Amino acid sequence: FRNQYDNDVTVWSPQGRIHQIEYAMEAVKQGSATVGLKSKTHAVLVALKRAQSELAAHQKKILHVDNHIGISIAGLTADARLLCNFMRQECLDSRFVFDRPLPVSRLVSLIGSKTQIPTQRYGRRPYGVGLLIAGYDDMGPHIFQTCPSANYFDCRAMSIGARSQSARTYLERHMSEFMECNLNELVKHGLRALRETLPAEQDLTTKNVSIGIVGKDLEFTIYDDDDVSPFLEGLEERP
Amino acid sequence: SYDRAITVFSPDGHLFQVEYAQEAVKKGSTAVGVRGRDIVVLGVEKKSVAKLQDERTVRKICALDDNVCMAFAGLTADARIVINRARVECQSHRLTVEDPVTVEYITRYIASLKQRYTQSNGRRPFGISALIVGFDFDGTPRLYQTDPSGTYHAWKANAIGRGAKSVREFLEKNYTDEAIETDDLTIKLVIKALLEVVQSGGKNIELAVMRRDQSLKILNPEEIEKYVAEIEKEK
Amino acid sequence: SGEARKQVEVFRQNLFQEAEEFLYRFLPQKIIYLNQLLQEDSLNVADLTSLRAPLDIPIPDPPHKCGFLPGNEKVLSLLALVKPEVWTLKEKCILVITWIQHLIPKIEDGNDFGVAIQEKVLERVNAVKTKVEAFQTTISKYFSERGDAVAKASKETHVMDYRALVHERDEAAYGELRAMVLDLRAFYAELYHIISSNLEKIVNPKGEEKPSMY
Amino acid sequence: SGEARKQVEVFRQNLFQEAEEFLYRFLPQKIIYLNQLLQEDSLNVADLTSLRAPLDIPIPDPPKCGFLPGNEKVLSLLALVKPEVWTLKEKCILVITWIQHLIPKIEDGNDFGVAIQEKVLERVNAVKTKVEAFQTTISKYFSERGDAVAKASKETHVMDYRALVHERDEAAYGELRAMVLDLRAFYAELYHIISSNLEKIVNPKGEEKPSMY
Amino acid sequence: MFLTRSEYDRGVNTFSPEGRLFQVEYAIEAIKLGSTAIGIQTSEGVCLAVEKRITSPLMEPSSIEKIVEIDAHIGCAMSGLIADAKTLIDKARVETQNHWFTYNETMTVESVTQAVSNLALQFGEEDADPGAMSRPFGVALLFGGVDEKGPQLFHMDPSGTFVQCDARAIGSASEGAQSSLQEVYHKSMTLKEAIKSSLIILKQVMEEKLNATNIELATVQPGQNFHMFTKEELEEVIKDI
Amino acid sequence: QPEAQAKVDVFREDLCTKTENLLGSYFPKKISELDAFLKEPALNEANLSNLKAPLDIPVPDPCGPVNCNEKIVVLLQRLKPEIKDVIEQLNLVTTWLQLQIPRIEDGNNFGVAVQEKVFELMTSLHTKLEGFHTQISKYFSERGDAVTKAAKQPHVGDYRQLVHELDEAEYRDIRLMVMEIRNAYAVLYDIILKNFEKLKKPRGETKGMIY
Amino acid sequence: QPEAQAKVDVFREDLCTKTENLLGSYFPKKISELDAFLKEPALNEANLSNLKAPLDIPVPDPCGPVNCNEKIVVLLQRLKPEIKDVIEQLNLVTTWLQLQIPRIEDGNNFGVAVQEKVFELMTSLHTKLEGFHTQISKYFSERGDAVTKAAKQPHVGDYRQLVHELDEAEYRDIRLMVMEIRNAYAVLYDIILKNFEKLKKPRG
Amino acid sequence: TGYDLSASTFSPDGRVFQVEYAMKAVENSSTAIGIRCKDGVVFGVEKLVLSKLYEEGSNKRLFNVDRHVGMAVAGLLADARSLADIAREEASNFRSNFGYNIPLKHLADRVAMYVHAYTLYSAVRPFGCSFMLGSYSVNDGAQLYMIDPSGVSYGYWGCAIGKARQAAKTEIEKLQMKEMTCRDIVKEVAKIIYIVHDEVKDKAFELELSWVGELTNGRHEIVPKDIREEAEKYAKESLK
Amino acid sequence: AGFDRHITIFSPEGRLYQVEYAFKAINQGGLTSVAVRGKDCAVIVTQKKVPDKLLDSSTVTHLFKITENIGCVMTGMTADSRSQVQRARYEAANWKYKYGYEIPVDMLCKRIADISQVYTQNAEMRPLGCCMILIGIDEEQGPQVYKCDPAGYYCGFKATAAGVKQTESTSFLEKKVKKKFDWTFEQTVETAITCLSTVLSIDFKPSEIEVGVVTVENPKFRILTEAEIDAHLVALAER
Repeated sequence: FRNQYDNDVTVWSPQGRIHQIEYAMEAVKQGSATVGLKSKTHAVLVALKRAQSELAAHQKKILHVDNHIGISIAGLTADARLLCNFMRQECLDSRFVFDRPLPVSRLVSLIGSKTQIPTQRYGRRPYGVGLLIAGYDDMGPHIFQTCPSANYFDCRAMSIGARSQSARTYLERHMSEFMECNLNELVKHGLRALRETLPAEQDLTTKNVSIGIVGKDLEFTIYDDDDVSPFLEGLEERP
Repeated sequence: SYDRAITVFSPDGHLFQVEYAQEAVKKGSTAVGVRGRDIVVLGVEKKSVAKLQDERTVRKICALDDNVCMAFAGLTADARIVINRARVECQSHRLTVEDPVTVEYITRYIASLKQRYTQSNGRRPFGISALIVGFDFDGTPRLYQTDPSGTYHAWKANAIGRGAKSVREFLEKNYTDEAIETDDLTIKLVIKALLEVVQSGGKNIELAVMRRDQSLKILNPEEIEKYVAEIEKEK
Repeated sequence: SGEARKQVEVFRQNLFQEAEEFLYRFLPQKIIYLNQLLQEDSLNVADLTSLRAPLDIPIPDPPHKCGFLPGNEKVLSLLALVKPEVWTLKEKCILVITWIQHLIPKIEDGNDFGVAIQEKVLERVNAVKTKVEAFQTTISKYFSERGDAVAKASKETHVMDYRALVHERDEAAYGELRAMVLDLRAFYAELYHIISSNLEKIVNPKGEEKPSMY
Repeated sequence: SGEARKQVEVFRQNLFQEAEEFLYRFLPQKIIYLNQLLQEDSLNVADLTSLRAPLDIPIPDPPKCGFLPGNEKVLSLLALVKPEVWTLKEKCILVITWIQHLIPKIEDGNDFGVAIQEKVLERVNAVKTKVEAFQTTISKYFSERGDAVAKASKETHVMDYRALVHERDEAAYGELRAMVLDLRAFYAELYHIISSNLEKIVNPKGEEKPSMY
Repeated sequence: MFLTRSEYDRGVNTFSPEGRLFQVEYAIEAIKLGSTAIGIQTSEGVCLAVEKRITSPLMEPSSIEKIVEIDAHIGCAMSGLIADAKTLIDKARVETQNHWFTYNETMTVESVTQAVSNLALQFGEEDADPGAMSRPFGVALLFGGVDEKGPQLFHMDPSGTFVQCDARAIGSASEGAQSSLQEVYHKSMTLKEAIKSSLIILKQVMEEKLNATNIELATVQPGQNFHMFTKEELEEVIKDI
Repeated sequence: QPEAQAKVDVFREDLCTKTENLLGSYFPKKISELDAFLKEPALNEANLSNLKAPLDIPVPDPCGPVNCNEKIVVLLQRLKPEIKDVIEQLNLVTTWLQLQIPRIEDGNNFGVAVQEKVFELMTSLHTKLEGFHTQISKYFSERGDAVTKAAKQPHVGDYRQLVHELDEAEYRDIRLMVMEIRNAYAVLYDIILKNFEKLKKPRGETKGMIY
Repeated sequence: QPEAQAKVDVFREDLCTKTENLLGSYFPKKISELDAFLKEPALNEANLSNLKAPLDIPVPDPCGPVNCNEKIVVLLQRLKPEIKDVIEQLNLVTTWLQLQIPRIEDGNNFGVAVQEKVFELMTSLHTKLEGFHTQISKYFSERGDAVTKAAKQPHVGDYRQLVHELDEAEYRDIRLMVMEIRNAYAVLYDIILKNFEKLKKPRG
Repeated sequence: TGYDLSASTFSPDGRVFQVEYAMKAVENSSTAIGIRCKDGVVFGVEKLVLSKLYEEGSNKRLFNVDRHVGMAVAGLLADARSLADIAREEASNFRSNFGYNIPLKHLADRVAMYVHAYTLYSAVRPFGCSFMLGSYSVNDGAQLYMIDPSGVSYGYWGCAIGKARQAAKTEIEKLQMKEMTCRDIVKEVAKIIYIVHDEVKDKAFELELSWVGELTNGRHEIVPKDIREEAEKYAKESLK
Repeated sequence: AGFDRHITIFSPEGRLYQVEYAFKAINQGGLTSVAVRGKDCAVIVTQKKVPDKLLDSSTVTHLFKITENIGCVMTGMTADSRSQVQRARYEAANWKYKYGYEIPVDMLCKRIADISQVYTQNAEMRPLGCCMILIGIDEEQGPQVYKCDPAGYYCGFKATAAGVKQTESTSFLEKKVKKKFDWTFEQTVETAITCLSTVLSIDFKPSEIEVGVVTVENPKFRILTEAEIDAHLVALAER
């Protein structure tokens, strides 16, 4: 049967696996894909937004935590809104207390600690949002992904979301080129990688793509529907 | 499956425990309210004397405050808690805003208390539906009804409790501006309607009227006898 | 292949149109026709003695193969009216089962309530199928049983219980046919009611995709 | 007496070795050989008319039968199938004994492996019943054909009885073909379940009490 | 072949194999139990319309209140459980007022939706506060108002997600009404056309024949504040249909 | 052994290819073939009395070869291959799903469950078709026994009727089997196609490492 | 009653003593014997055609005693004693375990549960071995019926084949039973030995 | 059987299965080894590279719990990072109140008690991480301590955690570590890490090595890349 | 059933099965501990099994010092044992602080035992599965040996044992007390070692046994050094 061992985060399975945490991890797959890549001078997040209906506007997939840090959500939007608020307050706190932009890595550690507590204690469900966090700090451009499981990873590039393996595949092959890339080239590489996730009939449009760029001189900026047009125009056609 | 906890929502989005509490109200004694132009009349059936039981203790119709009166159908004990809590609020509003509570404010307060009970597991919804009758500062008569769910609606006339469906049909047909024209006529309409559902005659109906500034008056059994007689004679 | 989906989709669409039509036309018409067959005096015979059919076997008395002993004609004409009906119902019931089976949705962890409505309706359609199939078996059983009794009664002319058995077997079929025409009529009726009452859930089990929470 | 455990343990090690050889040798070889019998022209005859075999019973005409032989084509094919049916049955039994010998001491927890073994046992049991039945059908075919022929000869007039003998033969041919795919599929399904889950099947529980207690 | 086991549906705070959090999904289904409400946002203003669903003639029509004013600039049409709506309309009314007190300005429609949404998100037991409903809220609100960016209509769902919608229908006939809305909506339509179009769609979806009593209609054109068409005004528009 | 690895690999490749052919090509075509077959008049006979075949058995106050009902034997010839084919295809689909079941693990049971559930319906179709096969065998034996009984006892009229009834019943049943065979074919496609992603890849893509 | 207490105690002492003998000494010995028997050539005959034995029924263009297949009967003579021995030994273990089952109490049930699980398996072997016994009985009746049918109806060639087939099947079945009997004895040692502490002392 | 569902429950035979189930979690993780030699303690972790995309020198499984002590973890990483935080907090407190660097034996005990608490209550699951702590202080000496999910803490001359724990222990056993010096051990740890790694099952690994000892002046520190590179070469050559 | 599975529920025959299950856990450890009280000395001996050569022998001990003059041997789950020792050490100090004199051994067992009853009566926690035997010298009553079990029973014994062979060990000790000869320090230690050895059939070497003694002449609990253990062991073999 094995229906048992899956009811709560507090029950270890006979083989060492906490099933609810794994089930939570599945939530990220349900969400629309997002791709994050880094260059020696800039970090970029690109997202494929989805719309309930033609009349409805596309959802926000990229959110600004701070001038130096921004996140893209894949998964339940609610968990993301809650985590983002925690992150924003933690960043605001550092500026008031130490007058320094919070090191991006430190923030991810804090998101991990908050995220882990639901996993070990009966009660709150594990957060089911998967987050890609991008920021430029003194150490440099940084791209980190956070699983619904609290584990976090530092990545040269990553795509989280539905059909994200295809994007990871493109990113791995063209990865070396990214480090020395110019900003236009880096966003262009990313837009192509998310294109792979899209169904063959669908095409990247100004409406479904959101680009967020943070860099030594650029505060995190989410280029949106009409401002993605410069980055999108240079792109070619589906392979 | 989806009926054991108030918090759980059924596939199809029905919260079953709240609906079940509404079933409890149906098991309770009938109550009818008619909003006459100058009088609001609230009438409730009395189950039985039991011979050895004093009737003063059992009172379905109660006055929340000078201008607001309430009748209830449902678990009797819950009503006593809600009635008491409403009375504290009526007096507390008078303390806070110096002004007598409007009928609707009391209805909203009573409703919120009930909703609060439905919202969290660990508390059972109060199994009472109430008819709150009152006259506002403008002096317009107002009749409102509340349900275990916490929905409040204003009804020109309504019946809650067992047989409510039958009386409400009777009221829909019988109620007219002409019927509410005379204060006696209004009392007659409620008595006639309760008669439809009451197994016995006038012996089993307790009725009360609140006039524009007068306090709630529970009609004496004799006064009820006179009214039933006029109705029976006219029949 | 999209083309393979298309070929099944063509069949699925045809079944839907037939099911809708069968529900709004054949099922109501059949209820009326069957009620008439029941109303007819032929299936309403007051005395079973009239159904008794001649068994021309000579009895043994103190001082050859019997002449042809025909089947109870009255029962046979009734059987001839019933046999088409048993098959129309079986086929129409089968059309409905396929319609529901096709409509069942992709298996999912939850929101499987619509599937449940489909399952309970299928359980009724299955129960009806077994009962109706049995009716067809009974017709053959009667012929074999009546035949065996006729054979035994001629072979041992002395035993009269065998003669009674033939009369009883005929009596039972008349009684059974009356019940069977009643059941087919009832079955069309129950099927129409379960499907009509629960049509929405059966047609669209899981409903509109949940607005994005993702 | 430890002597008894040794005898069983020697039996277990023999069974373990036999199973490993069967999985990596007898099982793969049989899968290829059976597919060849399946793709052999004999089991793929397009027109069943070829299978029809002579029935020497005189038709009744207006004014005892000679020896009636079995359909040789079916008999030759059956003669090939009977060894194959038995070899699968024998091998299935050896595998079942090995899983059974490897089930561990019953305990309240750490029973995931025991459950894997039970899932595998469920499949082996399903296969055993199906394969045993194949053996039964072979015998039934001869008996049913034999009675049918007897009935046809005893009552020459009935012609459906003659059709029945022919129909029984056609079915056996269709069944033999289905049986060979089934045996091949069975060897294959067994190889896949045992191979995929061998680690857990061999060592279901392992040691989970360390310094905790 | 039916696998209807479920068993992960009951109890929020449980993720189904496939990570679907079914209780929240079921709550979204509840809004279908509610009366249909349709909102069209046009440059001239945002119009909101709802079906009252009056059970008995004796019930006073005014009391049913499926369109309410959060503040002069923003109004809300709600479909779903009436009671949980009352709490959400209240958080909104306090938050608009709190913004006036703290910042002496009028909240944009989007911020007000974010504010009510934040309350809705709390159903997950996100906070340790005792006074938070465990169940996801069962109401969907369409919030329409004239702000700095001009007429805007945002739709909120029991999940707590909110999005701007040029036209949306929430309720029993939302599927189908939305389809019709898609065909009729053109960005250029004036509010007068939208009011007529929305009422045409409602007449089709509603079981009862449209009458001034059965419908509630409101508009928030940029110069004017939230306005609820009175029976006389409603009679004029329905007559045009 | 390498020969072993290759031998298993060939079987695995062929099975996966054959299933794609059955689902992509054979199943759509079969539905069409059956659909034309059912539309054809041979299995659309309004009056079963027409199906009746003359019995020459003499009526009492010497029996010639009593032929079978040609109309039914003709229909059987068309139906019998179909019953066997659907059985073969059901064996193929069961092995295909079985070879796609992952190594047992505590988690990711959904999908392994969908696979097992799909197997159950398919095994059930297999049982229903073997049940149909049994019915076909019974027709020849029962009609034959009936004819024999009628011949042995010319006096019993009912036995003569039984022969006609068994024949009339078979045509009706045989038409139903064809309709059912089409249904089984279509449902198999719907069950697999609708739930294909889980059936083909039950565990799902690798998703990070908690450990 | 004191004499009765001696009578019951003596049965209890004997049951416990006999069981240790079966597991400690008889079961190892039987597994060796069954191993020796399977190795022997009579039950390892590659060509089942050799097993086929002549039927003298005259072919149709008066039948003498048609003897039974000596090879099968010879094998049955070796197999049938073994089948019976295990059925008896299984009773000894089934009774022994039941005596070890303790007074029913609300808890500490695991142990009673282990005893029940082992009991179910031993009972399951009993059903299989009884099934083997039924099969042995059927062969004699079925083979006789087939020879009789063939002799009664010489015209039918299939009946002659059926007799040959029944014999072939029996040899295979008997061979399998020897293998199953060995396995059934061996599994019994594994279940009882592995769970012996709980079976002997379920409560703890 | 409902005995295994919670840690509050005890099985009829006396075993708390949920703790044992948690111990199985560590076996899922990759092997990590710590060897204590006379000069100091060297820890090594084979960190599987799941994807080329992940940055090197990240996803670290070796954490510094205080200036003088280092922690190597195996098991669910999330719990480990959280346990590391508990340890760091405990170390800070010992310095804040008692005014000196925490003795490692005490640190292990305090963290173990925290880990054990989870074992008793039913609200919280046992932690799924097994970790090793090591420190060198001139007064205390070199100390390696390993904590199981149960909360059992013991001092190990050499220790291994993770999927290949049994295999690694056999290799570690033939080392005569007490006599050996810290620099030599780093090569040896690598040899063992390479031997245990299964190339077929695990595509590739990056060895992360850390050490504390007289050479590091009692500060746990990541081994300098020159030393690590030399060791990785020694290991491949030995693997032959 | 279901009568077991929660400590709070009582069986239909009032047996609180979960507490009984805990006593089983002490045995699961596989180690036995014997304590014997002499005229002037109290000794606790326990079997020390080191599973791996790598483990440092010094770290593994079941003998702990609750206070300078009270010593305890805890048998059962190792982790639970350490937890109880800390509570005992805290309780022992808290007595000195509040009452100004060293806790009497009986009172330490009583406090520790009473804590165990709370676990036995409250639903969330599990009875700790360990048994603690305390040895101390009280000036008024001479040497004292007390055992507290997971139930909360706190009896004091002239001699006692805990672990897998407790029943056998008790029988051996019972025979020796019945033939009372009184016990000198040497005899008290010798009796303990002979008992553990005979029940286990081990024929112990100095490394396998840990022996702790409290004497009136030197009241402080001391864990004997391997050499000291060897001396007693050698004498036992010699005679």
